Amino acid sequence: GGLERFCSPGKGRGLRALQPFQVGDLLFSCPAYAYVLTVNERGNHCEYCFTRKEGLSKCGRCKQAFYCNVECQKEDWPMHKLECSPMVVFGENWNPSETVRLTARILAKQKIHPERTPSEKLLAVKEFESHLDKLDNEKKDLIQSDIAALHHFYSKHLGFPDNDSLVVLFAQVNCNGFTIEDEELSHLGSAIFPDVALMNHSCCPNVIVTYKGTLAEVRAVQEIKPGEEVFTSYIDLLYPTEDRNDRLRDSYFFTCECQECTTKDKDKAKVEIRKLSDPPKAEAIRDMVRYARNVIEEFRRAKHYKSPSELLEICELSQEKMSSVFEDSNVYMLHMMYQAMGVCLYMQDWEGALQYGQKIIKPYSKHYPLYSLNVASMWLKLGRLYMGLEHKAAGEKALKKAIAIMEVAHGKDHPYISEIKQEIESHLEH
Ligand SMILES: Nc1ncnc2c1ncn2[C@@H]1O[C@H](CSCC[C@H](N)C(=O)O)[C@@H](O)[C@H]1O
Ligand SMILES: [Zn+2]
Ligand SMILES: [Zn+2]
Ligand SMILES: [Zn+2]
Repeated sequence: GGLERFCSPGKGRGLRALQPFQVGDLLFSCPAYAYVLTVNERGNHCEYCFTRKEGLSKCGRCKQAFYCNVECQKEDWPMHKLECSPMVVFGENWNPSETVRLTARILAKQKIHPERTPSEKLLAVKEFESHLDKLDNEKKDLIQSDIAALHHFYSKHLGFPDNDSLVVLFAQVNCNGFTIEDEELSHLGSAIFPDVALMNHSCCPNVIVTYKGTLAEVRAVQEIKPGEEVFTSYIDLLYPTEDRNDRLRDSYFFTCECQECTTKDKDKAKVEIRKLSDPPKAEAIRDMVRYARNVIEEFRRAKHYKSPSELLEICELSQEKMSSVFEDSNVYMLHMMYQAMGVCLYMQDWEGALQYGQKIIKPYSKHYPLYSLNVASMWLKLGRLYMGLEHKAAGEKALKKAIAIMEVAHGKDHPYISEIKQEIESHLEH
């Protein structure tokens, strides 16, 4: 559109604006080059168009793929053929990672479509940065076993290029891949959007990437002047600059140097220390931060095998131990609270979930930017929890605060905004 590919010094390739864009303006949308629905969302969402419905039909062989109707099934078949039969043959042992699943889809799409797609207008998949020189042995070994898994499960319908070519491609996916989220930032699947991948990172982004099914769309969250580069955020903005740049060095191989990262303006309020008699020493804070970043990692591993009680305990005991130094507005406090809310939501313990939600909504607003999907998503969860617990007045308020951010982020007309407005109306009469 009114945009340009250029060389951003120290940032590689980037997107710059040829015209002014106001807050909420659509920069462009980009269709998905390749995409997959997560194993867990099978049945809830159409495998093809990513539409959440309760009346889906399944395949007459695998029974593991679900579609709106015949039309969605035929259109998805070239991609689904890759698994339908292997899911029957390997049955119990069918466990390729979502990266493998996605990479398969890319390789299939390259074979049936060697020419530049309408998804690669400025950046091509084959032009993706790979950072092969910066990868340690661990990552190279992960990639290697990804290749074997792909050979294992996908040999019956795909023809593989040489090993060294797949190494490049897998590195490209880990560096340019997108995850698709729904309203409540729930993980729907993985996808490639080559044109959106062109945008660089700021922890002060001027755009937001949103989704309308399998279509990605990019809207301005700040006034963009002609000549300015267009930035999204690759990461969750809640965390301190060090926690942020730790993730950026490890997954994308750079240190961010935007205004936020250079001045650390919001770092103090994020790691809020309890103001009290005998102010905790720099050593006791350094210890608790390490404990926090540590227990977060512990929890991430635990939530894949531990029971809800065990996970609730982790959240409770860590909250307790951190309480001695950290306020409730502290980011590491919010995290464990947010996790505990996840486990309450799993256990149909709606009242519990709501309490955690109330205790984390305000600090969220202070820590995130004004237009932030995390905030809107939290508002939405609160709105539906309130609304289901007979709190219609607080529910509507929370739902309207969601719409306020989403109108700018998703666009006034987004099917998500229709749903929310419809959830509001379902409780009133006029
Ligand atoms: N704020 C930033 N500072 C430096 N490099 C960045 C950056 N944001 C993104 N990058 C670089 O861009 C990659 C993400 S893909 C973005 C397109 C990329 N600039 C390209 O030339 O193809 C990252 O791996 C990183 O190397
Ligand atoms: Zn469909
Ligand atoms: Zn099938
Ligand atoms: Zn930054």
